[PDB]
Amino acid sequence: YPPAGAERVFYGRANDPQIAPSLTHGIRSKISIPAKVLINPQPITTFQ
Amino acid sequence: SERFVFIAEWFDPNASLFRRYELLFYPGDGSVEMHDVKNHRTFLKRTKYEDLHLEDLFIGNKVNIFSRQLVLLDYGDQYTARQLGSKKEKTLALIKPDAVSKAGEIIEIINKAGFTLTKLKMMTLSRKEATDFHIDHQSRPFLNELIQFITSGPIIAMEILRDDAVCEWKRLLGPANSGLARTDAPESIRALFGTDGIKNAAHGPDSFACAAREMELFFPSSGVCGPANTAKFTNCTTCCIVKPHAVSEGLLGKILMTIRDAGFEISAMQMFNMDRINVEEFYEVYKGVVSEYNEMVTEMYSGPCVAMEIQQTNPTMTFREFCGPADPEIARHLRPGTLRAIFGKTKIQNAVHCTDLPEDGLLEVQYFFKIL
Amino acid sequence: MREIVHLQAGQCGNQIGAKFWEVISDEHGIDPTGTYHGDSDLQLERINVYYNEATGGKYVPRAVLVDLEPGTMDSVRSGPFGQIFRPDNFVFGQSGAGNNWAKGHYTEGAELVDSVLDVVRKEAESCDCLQGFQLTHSLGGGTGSGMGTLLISKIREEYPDRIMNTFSVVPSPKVSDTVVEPYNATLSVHQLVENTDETYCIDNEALYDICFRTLKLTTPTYGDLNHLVSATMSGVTTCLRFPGQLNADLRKLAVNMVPFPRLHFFMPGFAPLTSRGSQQYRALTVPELTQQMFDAKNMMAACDPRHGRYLTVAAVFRGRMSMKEVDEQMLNVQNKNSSYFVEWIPNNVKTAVCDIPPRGLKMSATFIGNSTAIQELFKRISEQFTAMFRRKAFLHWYTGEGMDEMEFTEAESNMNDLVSEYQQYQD
Amino acid sequence: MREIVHLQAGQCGNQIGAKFWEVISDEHGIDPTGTYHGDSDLQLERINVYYNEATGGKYVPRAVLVDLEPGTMDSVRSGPFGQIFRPDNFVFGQSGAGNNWAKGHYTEGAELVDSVLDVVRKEAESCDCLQGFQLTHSLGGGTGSGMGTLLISKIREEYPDRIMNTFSVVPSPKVSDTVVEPYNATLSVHQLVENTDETYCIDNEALYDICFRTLKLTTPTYGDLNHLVSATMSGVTTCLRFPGQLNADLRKLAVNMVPFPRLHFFMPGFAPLTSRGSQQYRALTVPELTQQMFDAKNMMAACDPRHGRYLTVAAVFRGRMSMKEVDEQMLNVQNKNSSYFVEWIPNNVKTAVCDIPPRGLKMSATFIGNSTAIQELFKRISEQFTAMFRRKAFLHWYTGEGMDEMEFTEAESNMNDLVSEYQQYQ
Amino acid sequence: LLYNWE
Amino acid sequence: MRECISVHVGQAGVQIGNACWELYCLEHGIQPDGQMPSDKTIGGGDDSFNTFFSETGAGKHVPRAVFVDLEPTVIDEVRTGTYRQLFHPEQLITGKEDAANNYARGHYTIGKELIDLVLDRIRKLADQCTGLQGFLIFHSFGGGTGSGFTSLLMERLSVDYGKKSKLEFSIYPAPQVSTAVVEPYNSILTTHTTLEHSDCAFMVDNEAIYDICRRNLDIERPTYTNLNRLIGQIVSSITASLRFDGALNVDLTEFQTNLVPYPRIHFPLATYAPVISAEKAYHEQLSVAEITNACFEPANQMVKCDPRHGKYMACCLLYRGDVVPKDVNAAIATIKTKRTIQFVDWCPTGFKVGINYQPPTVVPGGDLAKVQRAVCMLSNTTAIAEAWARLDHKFDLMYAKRAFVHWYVGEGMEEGEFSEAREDMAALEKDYEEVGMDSV
Ligand SMILES: Nc1nc2c(ncn2[C@@H]2O[C@H](COP(=O)(O)OP(=O)(O)OP(=O)(O)O)[C@@H](O)[C@H]2O)c(=O)[nH]1
Ligand SMILES: Nc1nc2c(ncn2[C@@H]2O[C@H](COP(=O)(O)OP(=O)(O)O)[C@@H](O)[C@H]2O)c(=O)[nH]1
Ligand SMILES: Nc1nc2c(ncn2[C@@H]2O[C@H](COP(=O)(O)OP(=O)(O)O)[C@@H](O)[C@H]2O)c(=O)[nH]1
Repeated sequence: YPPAGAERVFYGRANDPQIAPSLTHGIRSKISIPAKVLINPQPITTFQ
Repeated sequence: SERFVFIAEWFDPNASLFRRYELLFYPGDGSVEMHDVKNHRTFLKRTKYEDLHLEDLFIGNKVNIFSRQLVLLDYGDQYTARQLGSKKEKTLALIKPDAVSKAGEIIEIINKAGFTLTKLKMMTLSRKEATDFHIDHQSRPFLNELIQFITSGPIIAMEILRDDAVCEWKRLLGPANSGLARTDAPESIRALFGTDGIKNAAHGPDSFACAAREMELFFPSSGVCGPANTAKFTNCTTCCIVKPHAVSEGLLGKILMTIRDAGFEISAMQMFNMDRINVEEFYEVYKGVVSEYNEMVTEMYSGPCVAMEIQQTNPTMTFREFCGPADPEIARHLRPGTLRAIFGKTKIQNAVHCTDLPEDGLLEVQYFFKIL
Repeated sequence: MREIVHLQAGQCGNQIGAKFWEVISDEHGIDPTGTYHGDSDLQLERINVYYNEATGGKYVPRAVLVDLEPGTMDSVRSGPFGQIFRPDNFVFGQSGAGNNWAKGHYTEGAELVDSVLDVVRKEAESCDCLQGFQLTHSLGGGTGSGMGTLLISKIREEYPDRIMNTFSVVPSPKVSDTVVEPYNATLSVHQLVENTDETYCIDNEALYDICFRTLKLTTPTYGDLNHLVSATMSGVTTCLRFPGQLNADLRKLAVNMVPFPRLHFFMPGFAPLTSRGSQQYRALTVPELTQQMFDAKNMMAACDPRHGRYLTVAAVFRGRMSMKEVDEQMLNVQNKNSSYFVEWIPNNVKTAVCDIPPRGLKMSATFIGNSTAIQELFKRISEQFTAMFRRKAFLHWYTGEGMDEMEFTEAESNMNDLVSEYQQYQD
Repeated sequence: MREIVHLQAGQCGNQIGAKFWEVISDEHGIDPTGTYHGDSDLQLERINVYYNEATGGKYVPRAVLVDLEPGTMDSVRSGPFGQIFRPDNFVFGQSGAGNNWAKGHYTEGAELVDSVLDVVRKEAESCDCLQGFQLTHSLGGGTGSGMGTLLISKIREEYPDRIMNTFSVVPSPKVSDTVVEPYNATLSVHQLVENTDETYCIDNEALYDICFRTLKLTTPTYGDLNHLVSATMSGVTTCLRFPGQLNADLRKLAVNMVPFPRLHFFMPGFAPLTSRGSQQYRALTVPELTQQMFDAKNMMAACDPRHGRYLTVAAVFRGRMSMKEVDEQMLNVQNKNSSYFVEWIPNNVKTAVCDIPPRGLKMSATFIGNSTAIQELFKRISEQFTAMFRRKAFLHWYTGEGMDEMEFTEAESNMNDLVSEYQQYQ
Repeated sequence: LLYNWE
Repeated sequence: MRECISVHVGQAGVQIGNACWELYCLEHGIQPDGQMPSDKTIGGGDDSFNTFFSETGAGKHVPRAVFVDLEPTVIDEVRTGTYRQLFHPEQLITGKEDAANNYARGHYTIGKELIDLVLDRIRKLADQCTGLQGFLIFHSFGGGTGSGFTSLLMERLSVDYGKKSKLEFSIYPAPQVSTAVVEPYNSILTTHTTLEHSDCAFMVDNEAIYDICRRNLDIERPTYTNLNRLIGQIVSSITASLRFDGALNVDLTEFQTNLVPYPRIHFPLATYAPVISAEKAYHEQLSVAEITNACFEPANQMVKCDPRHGKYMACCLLYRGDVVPKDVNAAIATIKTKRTIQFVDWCPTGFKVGINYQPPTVVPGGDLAKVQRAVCMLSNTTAIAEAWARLDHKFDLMYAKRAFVHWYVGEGMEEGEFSEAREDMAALEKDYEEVGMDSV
């Protein structure tokens, strides 16, 4: 029966008594950080 | 999230007004941001910035952001006050007359313990300020040798800020008597270093309340403080060393070991300078000649300097050519024994800034602590 | 002496045109706090081009910061170099930038145009000789392509001799983030081909695809394209503030470039672009950049070269190179491509070699094309208008704000004069 | 240096002045045991205006408290403020006046003024330089209108130089509390115009409005309508008592306001009134105060100001302030509603600025104003009178105590010709 | 919450 | 400097309007009584809250909301609760009885008493605020209180204010289920008198949100704490480019020029992509080019209609969160190459995006997990045109012989508007048929 209260997500038999370390962290992958804007276009210089 | 905010203070050069801002730093993403508390509109918008560090987020330590120099004055927040100021406590130390020729390993032990060194300056105190150190001490033992060492031998006063500074200083120091410490035989600053028990050591306060009395005794407000602790000339007053940023890098102990090597003395250290005027006053010879002058005054703008008077000891190697060529890569081409190849960290802005012409060392030293 | 007056209108050019003031101020050596922060001495004695000075000898720029809404003037007062501008000639507004041409001109533009001309005058009447107007606009909305027209049609009545070179982003061939576009853009090309004397073009689509093929970037943000445009406009304005061996001002470019009065839209570029992994496996000569100038996949425009016989390619070199190597390799690329240069011009190309490299690379340059392939960007936006007009699809707002139906025929008829008067000299 | 002699009469007066003399105790930090326990030092500067000195640092007022019956000053001593009011300054009779004028003006309140005038002339010559006078008294009763108008009459006969002010409790025109109001209020305003310069008319029908719709109290007493009357009293002298940007005294608003000897019937007010429950949702700034005191529902007499044109309008301010923003607000209320002023005076508004706001406020102001729509405060009494003179309704009381009908007949020829001057200019 | 509730 | 004003009328709007201000107070730092925590200070530079909040003199932040209903039951539900300290106590205007499904009550008899006072609050806030940009009304088409009374509030701003666009949101009167009988009679009534005085009127169907809760979530039997918390997400992201700074920000005055082609096609949809609980998003990946395709799923729309029988006219893909603007044009051309998603031919581009630098957030206690990204797509489609074919069919079968008409005629109403309004929703259907009919 879905009545684990009026508003609740129906959890399966094995999924109910198991560990539940999933509500905390983030979900999506990332936005991948490439090389910077001006590192490729203009570097530093050195005379020696 | 979890930003840390501060109140900042910058001296406007054209219209000479002192200006108060509110800076914000965001640990974990590298962002900074700056509003104005004086006028509520936003002038500086949010930016990312890489050079600022959480160890540079300490009240008082003056850090450049976008070619502006500012000292963090207040705590504008209770959150960052609870997060940092409850833990960051100050402890007082003092290099006595015996420890000048053995300070490198002790300073390396302090840098391994991780205390941030705020002010470490040699001093020769006046009569009342000298007696105020010995006014508190009273017991059965005869302290004539220690009293003559304090009134005769030169000393240095230093401040170390750390998390539980008194506890970490006590755990690093250990037992009090030298023979008792050697009999206990643990690795300690009192067991390995120090002479004859109570004769000389690095000073350590008994309690957090008594640290105020000890600090007021050794280094009070600058009324009768004493500007000099070394001789103005010894017929070779020609070597000046200065460490603006490699003290923040932490290699001050190791470079003290390498200058203690090959039999070279060290005379006087101090840590007070204004970022521009004092340096300009003695970079004057350097003003017409040197190129990259902007960079060579910027990495003295960056931080305080443990700047040190030193004399010529042997004629077999000149101290200037021990200091090395003006470039670390040229030093690594020529010889690894050069101090730039060992320690130099910038292209021309070397780790130890010296003088080139041997005449002006006496005048620069007399400026640096006789005048200042 | 020699100078350029500046303005920054629209959202798109405000971010790019304020990304200009760091690529300038690091070459010349100014700190954000207005003090000189240069390494060399040579780049201080032509600072009177872009910059007016301030008491104490600190340095402020010639710029004008005006757009309809105060959202983006809080974005160009930003972190890098916001402190330098004059706070008096900052201009804001009240009413929305609702992309309508009467919001460009008739309703909101009327109240500012008294004030936002007196920001041109207060920086120009204190001068000696005016030479250029640099305005960073776009061609999409009533924000940037209703103010880009407004701030140049007023001026031509009083500053008529001089040259007005703007820099504008053209619509992309795939997807535009404005849906109301060619009511304004075709109504703004009625003045931009008339009043202006040179007017640039930039795709957004080609700006991304340099970053994947040659740069091999993973993630091109909108902070990258700013740099790629700001370097090109800061290389074509260098023989007017540097020593050099073959030097041309902005009015040399009036007589060099345009043969018939209404054909002046040029195609930017920048030669030595490369990745990180492939640097050690690339060599830098004058022949090895020259391929990358004439690379089909190094332009800012998506048009293929096969439709284009270039009229006047001008590659402004900048570095320490050889004047014969320039001249032999700006001709050896031309006999190899006979059918893609015009037969009614005997020398189709033009160089300019200078003396100061960019900060970072020992030698670079700047391609500037002038092609017969740019009819493909002409055939696009004139074709969007014809279906949307017969619906009167979005004309309810412009008629509600006050733009008549009989003028939208006329603007496309005169945009038809930018292919018809082009087609005579295509063949 | 410029003290204030205060007068009181009736039982209508002595509930009001008992509430007037506690906000002075609030603002000067006076505890109810005679000493001083305020934390400032500017509050102790001009303490002498209302607090004579004694031994032990005690500060006891310049107060006169009078009635013809002992039944009222028993309660004033039995209030919360018993030790402060002077025991020699409770002048008392034995028989109540009982809503009649000659019981206080000619017979029983007339034999007792020789003991009040002993108190005043001793006390008023103890001041180093008096500024003037003030009275809060009943026109409705038999003691304030009967006895107190003699004290306005006889003291002005002594010193003609000083300034007479009146916090008049004039009766309401709608609901009446006494059947001889068109005699005691009619006859009292026969002698006010030759004698008194400032006249503040106060109505309780006007004040039963304000403590319901503005302060939002469902159970109002007199003691919470007395405090707003006691607000505007210390809200007049805000600038003489304290430093500031532009000080003004009680000769400075009796010159800016009254262009004629007989057009001097003011109209009081108070600016910052908001509910007790919703005090912290408003922003107590400069536009909030001015938008209230220029309205009809913030007015302390029961006449609508919209039916006429103000000749002159005063003000006063308090608290740290930016004087240009008031100057923008005073021209707007002279430029917008230009039909609510007469056109034959150039400037109609005066302002004056203190420095320290009251204990618990930040911005305070008080509205004092001449207006020619105060005719409806007097024509209703003047039409009540002749509807009972013609039926001779109560004349046997008045004739049998030492009056005439020629002292009655001329007391509306004054009251008609008073309105027969105000009528032309509106 | 009758008349004059809050 | 970029403020907007909100009113909430009728129970179906004020109770969603409860749930609007849980979310707004949690985006910023305001503790729910209106005072800042003051353990943490904020710098003086930011002016973010001025879209929806007006801070007082001392330290309390005060919203822009006029919670009006002619019943006490739902206003005193809030006025005694845990949110009572937030509002102005003079904003909470109430009355004596409900309109009780009588447009002859909410517009003619009882609604005309407090209408001279409720405009005095919309006049008060807009006197103090200067840069006003629009209105955020919250009503429903169904009952006689949320639809009879909002049309009075709709036409008094058009005579007084005028040029400001007026962005109401509503609950659509459903195809399948309902909880009245005079709702087909009632929803035609608000169309005739508001259409000449409105510039935007959104809509949501409520039983699609029932079935989103069964598939994307795992909620069986959803209450109304749950549906009104999905309405709050959509409104807070339409209203996020005015209080936060992003890459591509749109003022509310472009929302009428670019989104209303013809002067009678201004009723678009809405959807929100990552409604995923914790037990699935811990298994899914959620990048940018795969939350955009989920926005076109028929299993993700907030209104039950058929997008596969609706030619899309003008999408506007508002994003939030940690997104980068190459990935959208990777995603958008991926969508426009697909064969099923049919667009409108004579509209050349038909796309718009918005990228911002603020993440989505979750009011605690709910189902939702921490999603890095959020898309709030406003789909102006053709698909809703056939949902007008049912409600006019729902009207006339009791109007074959005039059922429930004698209750309207008691409170000063004539029959004559009912016949005059039925061709007015027959004039509305003929223009949604011609736009999909191409020009050959
Ligand atoms: N979104 C939402 N809709 C609701 C809620 N409660 C009721 N409704 C809808 O509201 C519709 C009735 O519209 P209303 O006009 O608001 O009802 P009413 O006339 O205002 O009732 P009163 O407040 O007593 O006047 C019903 O068909 C429901 O579908 C709710 O909590 N949330
Ligand atoms: N370099 C840069 N370009 C941008 C940025 N934001 C938007 N753009 C460009 O601006 C265009 C928006 O169209 P635009 O003509 O500016 O609309 P308008 O502001 O109303 O005139 C987009 O297509 C982007 O290519 C930014 O932050 N940086
Ligand atoms: N608001 C207010 N009205 C008062 C107060 N005391 C008396 N009154 C009014 O004074 C009138 C009665 O005055 P009365 O006692 O006959 O005067 P007396 O006989 O001379 O003392 C009544 O109409 C009351 O309304 C007071 O403290 N506050």
